[PDB]
Amino acid sequence: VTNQLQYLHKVVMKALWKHQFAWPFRQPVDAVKLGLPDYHKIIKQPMDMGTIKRRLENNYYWAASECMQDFNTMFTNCYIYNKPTDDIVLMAQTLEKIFLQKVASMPQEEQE
Amino acid sequence: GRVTNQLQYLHKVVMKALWKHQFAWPFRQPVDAVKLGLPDYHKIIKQPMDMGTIKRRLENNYYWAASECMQDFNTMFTNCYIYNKPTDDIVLMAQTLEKIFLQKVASMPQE
Ligand SMILES: Cc1noc(C)c1-c1ccc2c(Nc3ccccc3C(C)(C)C)c(C(=O)O)cnc2c1
Ligand SMILES: Cc1noc(C)c1-c1ccc2c(Nc3ccccc3C(C)(C)C)c(C(=O)O)cnc2c1
Repeated sequence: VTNQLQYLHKVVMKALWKHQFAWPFRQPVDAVKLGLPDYHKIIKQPMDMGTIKRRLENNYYWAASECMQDFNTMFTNCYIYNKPTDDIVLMAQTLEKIFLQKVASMPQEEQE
Repeated sequence: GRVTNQLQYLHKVVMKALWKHQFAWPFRQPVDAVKLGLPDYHKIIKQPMDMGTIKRRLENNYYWAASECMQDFNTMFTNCYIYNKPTDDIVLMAQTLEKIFLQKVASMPQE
């Protein structure tokens, strides 16, 4: 449990999880529920906040950069799969802006 | 803007690393929609961004804070993902650079 990972859990995840646009990102994309038969053909590494949160709670990550990559994958998957004009893209952009804003003030040195 | 410890890190450490990367060449200048034959590019991408513009902004003390510079990097990558087809090589090139960007940002001074 590094200083950086504590920050990602207590500051970054806390801010994103409770955001009003967070709800579509709190669980894995359910391609059956959403009627997206090509989703898993296009997106090869699904990721969502729920998985990241669980990974933070269970000390899954060894470095803060690893957690940051999961956040990045979640957002990137959204931009790659969806149409430019889909509202979900706007929601992702809003959350990612907060992610980056908060990450700018994360502790510098990974020390266990 | 102003000169900060974080902005100098983004300029001298992060941007320098990304700039020289073998996949960086398409990102060093604005997307030229005419030259590339992409007449819909500016109809889809409303805030174009590239590392050349970011580099010049760093050089001219345009940014007031590191987060502002980081947002421009994010816009550049996001534009790429939004516009291009999932199977386009440019998407893989962006992903590779973006992973480096995040790796380096993780070691930026907290201030
Ligand atoms: C995130 C994400 N990344 O790719 C996709 C695809 C999603 C995504 C998109 C929509 C979801 C959703 N419904 C929703 C959410 C926002 C705008 C519009 C919609 C529609 C048009 C589908 C109703 C739900 C939901 O409605 O429960 C859940 N997860 C989503 C994930
Ligand atoms: C970056 C970026 N973001 O959106 C787009 C669109 C670009 C982009 C894509 C291609 C460019 C390019 N040619 C290139 C680069 C990589 C793979 C394939 C190509 C093609 C098929 C077009 C030859 C050049 C170039 O060839 O000079 C410049 N900028 C590009 C920007």
